[PDB]
Amino acid sequence: SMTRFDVLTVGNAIVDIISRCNDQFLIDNQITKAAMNLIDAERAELLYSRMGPALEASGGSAGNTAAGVANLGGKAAYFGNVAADQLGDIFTHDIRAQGVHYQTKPKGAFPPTARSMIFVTEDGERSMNTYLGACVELGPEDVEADVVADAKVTYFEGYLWDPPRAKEAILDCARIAHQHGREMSMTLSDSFCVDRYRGEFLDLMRSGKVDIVFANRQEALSLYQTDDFEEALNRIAADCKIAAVTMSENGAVILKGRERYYVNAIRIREVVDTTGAGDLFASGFLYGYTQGRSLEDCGKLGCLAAGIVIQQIGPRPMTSLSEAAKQAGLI
Amino acid sequence: MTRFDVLTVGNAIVDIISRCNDQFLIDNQITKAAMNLIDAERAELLYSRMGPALEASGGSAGNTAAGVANLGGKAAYFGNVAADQLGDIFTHDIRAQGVHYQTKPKGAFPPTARSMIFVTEDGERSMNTYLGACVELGPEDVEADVVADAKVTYFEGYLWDPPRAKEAILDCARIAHQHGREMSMTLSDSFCVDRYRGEFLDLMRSGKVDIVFANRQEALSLYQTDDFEEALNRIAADCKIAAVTMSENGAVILKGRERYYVNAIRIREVVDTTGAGDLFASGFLYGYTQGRSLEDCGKLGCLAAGIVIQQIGPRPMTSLSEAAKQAGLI
Ligand SMILES: Nc1ncnc2c1ncn2[C@@H]1O[C@H](CO)[C@@H](O)[C@H]1O
Ligand SMILES: Nc1ncnc2c1ncn2[C@@H]1O[C@H](CO)[C@@H](O)[C@H]1O
Ligand SMILES: COc1ccc(C2(C(=O)O)CC2)cc1
Ligand SMILES: COc1ccc(C2(C(=O)O)CC2)cc1
Ligand SMILES: NC1=Nc2cccc3cccc(c23)N1
Ligand SMILES: NC1=Nc2cccc3cccc(c23)N1
Ligand SMILES: NC1=Nc2cccc3cccc(c23)N1
Ligand SMILES: NC1=Nc2cccc3cccc(c23)N1
Ligand SMILES: NC1=Nc2cccc3cccc(c23)N1
Ligand SMILES: NC1=Nc2cccc3cccc(c23)N1
Ligand SMILES: NC1=Nc2cccc3cccc(c23)N1
Ligand SMILES: NC1=Nc2cccc3cccc(c23)N1
Ligand SMILES: [K+]
Ligand SMILES: [K+]
Repeated sequence: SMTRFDVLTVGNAIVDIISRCNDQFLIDNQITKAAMNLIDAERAELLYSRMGPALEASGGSAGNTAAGVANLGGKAAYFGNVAADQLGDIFTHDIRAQGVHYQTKPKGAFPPTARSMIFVTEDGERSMNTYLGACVELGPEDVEADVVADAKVTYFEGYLWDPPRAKEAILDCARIAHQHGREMSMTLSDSFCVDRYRGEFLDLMRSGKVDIVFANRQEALSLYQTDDFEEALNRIAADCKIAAVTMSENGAVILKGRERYYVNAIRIREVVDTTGAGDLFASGFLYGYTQGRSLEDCGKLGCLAAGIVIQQIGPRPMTSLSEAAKQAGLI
Repeated sequence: MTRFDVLTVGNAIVDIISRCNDQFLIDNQITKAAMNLIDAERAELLYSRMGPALEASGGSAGNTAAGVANLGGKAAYFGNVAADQLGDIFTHDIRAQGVHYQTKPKGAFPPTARSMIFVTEDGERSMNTYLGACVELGPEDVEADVVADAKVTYFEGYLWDPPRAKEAILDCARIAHQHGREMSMTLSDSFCVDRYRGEFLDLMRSGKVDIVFANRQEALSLYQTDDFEEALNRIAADCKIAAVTMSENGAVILKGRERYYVNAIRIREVVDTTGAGDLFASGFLYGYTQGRSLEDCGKLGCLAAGIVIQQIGPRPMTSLSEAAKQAGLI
């Protein structure tokens, strides 16, 4: 039995800078709504100068997913690179404080720690503007091989295909994980990210480097360049062992071969801020999966965690997911 | 015309905010509901024990200036950060609110001040503050033209902890009064009053301070009494105008023998009391510099304070001017 970790996640280590804005702000600043918009240093300074008073919170898609696993009671670890600066110190504090193993060492102060300026519109949608900074230094040297060897599932972001060398680390992870009889998982991350790396993502799935794939509706449609969601579901099921496809207020569908399991979204009092929804869906799913739960129950746990996170500001739940799971009889 | 309605002066701080259970405060010997000063070693120790947190620009007077600007008043701020990432955040957030903020960092060490604020289930907040770069604030940071051009200059009693900030405040009072402006202070915290009781009374009695803000505990501490009626009578004799807050019991505004009682607004839930007194001062000073009655100044103060305690973080994320309009106050 005993493994050190249930879930290792790997991603871009980012601190979020969060502000509300009106619809017009996105138009005026040519920010693509609901997407991850990469920005350079000059653009980061420009947009920040236009941004209202903000709140900061540790983010990073995989970072949030690890934190959610820990919160639910699972044993989690994280690889991601910050700088030796104050923002890096915040990031390091927050993930470790959640009880996630995080030991990736900063390489210097420059490039500085990544930030994402996240603008939340009145509908609760979030539009992200990300300066990768120190994330560009993540590489094979940051793979703690003993950790990957000792984790039931290693999960990574499609977003890692933007920085130059992160993919090399991910291939090393797949090798180690599979040599030790573990599973690999990825999230498609963002529809434009899928547009950038479609062929490579399909290759990861078809070659068996990735066993479990997370997607939302838009990402699945983007993967196959279709407007037919039924086609997207059929094709994703043929390309990976297990696929979990989220559909916002329409819940989720879990696919395995010919098996399909539909899960309802939970009741939401209000959509405060959708930042982190997919990340926490993956937390709940991977927690259930590494606890030996049915695929339906993994879906239920994902929907519970995702529904909780969209009802607060900030991407990591500030309430106990394990308590919520117990109350919900998912346990 | 005047360039500024309200200049505020205080310790420039970034808040690090987390929820905790009651036992956490006991285990760590944190005085509940108070501002606990800490050194660098203690800051590192407490942070190592603190859960996942959120960061938000803070500082009592910083928050008050931001609230004035949010309501539609014109505000300025003096307070010192370091030339570091946290200082950049502080500078961004206050300027982004439309507050004039031009105090220059002096170096990277000491680093920008932080306050670890632990919020218990009752919504109470217990603050643990490393002053850092705030110790550098001095007379060199007084923009004399700004003080000369501000209807009211308001400062924190908290400024009596760093070594040289009081010298800046004395220069401010001289400049403000030479130009026919008014000076105001908040007593800040009951333990801060215990430290500087005599000096605070002197500021009031010598006329350096015209308008004083206090909560119930601070007023009791100022006169070392358990009798709130005594405290109200004495504070009214010591300053021209006193605004005394009483949490869910609202506020009372005193001027000479005049008293004006104002009700607290109705709230959905006490989420986090951080900033309540700072935002009461925002609403009061906004109304005051708009020529409003003292009762209406109190009403604006209670509105702003009630709004801020229903959110996480010390500066309202919603429009105070819109709320005031809806409440029929503007
Ligand atoms: N390029 C990126 N790579 C990984 N995570 C990101 C990226 N841009 C934004 N995020 C994170 O996505 C999270 C929401 O899913 C936010 O907490 C934010 O930090
Ligand atoms: N010593 C201090 N001086 C001034 N403001 C402080 C101090 N300690 C905490 N604060 C601020 O008090 C605010 C709440 O009134 C918080 O936003 C916090 O930054
Ligand atoms: C508000 O977000 C950002 C602001 C600034 C940055 C830079 C930095 O040097 O810190 C310019 C690259 C990066 C991100
Ligand atoms: C969490 O709050 C703090 C953590 C650390 C600090 C020090 C710093 O050098 O930044 C040690 C003084 C100061 C505040
Ligand atoms: N935002 C910002 N980033 C900087 C990075 C490096 C050097 C600088 C010099 C002046 C102002 C800056 C920077 N402003
Ligand atoms: N990187 C960089 N950013 C700047 C932003 C604003 C002003 C500057 C002045 C000099 C050098 C700079 C900056 N260098
Ligand atoms: N802020 C910060 N400064 C550092 C300087 C030198 C080494 C470090 C190592 C880890 C984290 C750091 C530093 N964080
Ligand atoms: N070595 C080193 N470690 C740090 C850890 C956390 C914060 C820091 C701030 C300044 C310098 C540091 C650190 N130098
Ligand atoms: N503030 C601070 N200064 C240090 C100097 C030298 C060594 C340290 C080791 C841990 C934490 C430190 C220090 N924290
Ligand atoms: N937290 C922390 N702060 C530091 C400030 C300055 C120097 C340091 C050196 C080592 C470790 C540190 C620090 N750890
Ligand atoms: N982060 C940061 N670095 C600085 C380096 C040198 C001068 C500064 C002046 C203002 C703000 C700064 C800096 N903020
Ligand atoms: N001079 C200077 N100004 C800055 C302003 C804001 C952010 C910075 C980051 C690094 C270096 C800086 C700055 N150097
Ligand atoms: K959220
Ligand atoms: K608050």
